[PDB]
Amino acid sequence: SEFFVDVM
Amino acid sequence: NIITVTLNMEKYNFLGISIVGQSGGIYIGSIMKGGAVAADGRIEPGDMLLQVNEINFENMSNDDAVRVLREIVHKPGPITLTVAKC
Amino acid sequence: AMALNIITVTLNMEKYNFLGISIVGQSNERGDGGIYIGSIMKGGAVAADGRIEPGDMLLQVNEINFENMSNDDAVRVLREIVHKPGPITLTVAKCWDPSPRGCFTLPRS
Repeated sequence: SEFFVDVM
Repeated sequence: NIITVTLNMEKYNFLGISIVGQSGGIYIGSIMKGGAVAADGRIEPGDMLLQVNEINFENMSNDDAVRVLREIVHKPGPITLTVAKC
Repeated sequence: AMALNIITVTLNMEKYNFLGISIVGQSNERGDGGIYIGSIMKGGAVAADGRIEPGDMLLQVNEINFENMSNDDAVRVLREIVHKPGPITLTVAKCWDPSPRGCFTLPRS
């Protein structure tokens, strides 16, 4: 599982 | 449940979501107060994002999916998200 | 323990307003592991610099230690940091081995 840091 | 959520993005310039990649697809991590997604209310953490504006994520890496999502949010106009309720 | 390489990268968040990375957590039963770079996306601050690579271990962000930090906290802290305007400094290690125990330990096999 990878957690994208930037909020969309 | 596959749901279609149309955000007119008149009052919000961002979705207010984070994304989680699984090795397969991209999923809602969390929903932020002040974004378009929270204003709609239907999408929940752990839902799977299938398409945005007729663009299917099944054909791309998770990170390419996030790039395309970011690009579509950046473009002025309404957003349609297709999500699978998990 | 020895380091393959340690680099410190200051990101201009004024020229690129988003980081453009994912993070991955590793941990074993024994408390070994950390926070690692997952994907680096073109168009973001990290890709432009070009030096950070997938699998690097995140040691510090601004003045915050990331070497003994839960995944939940790592994600929350990086967002708090990106959220507010201003430069971001990432210190990372290039890892010998991508296993929980392997960043600072030469492979023996």
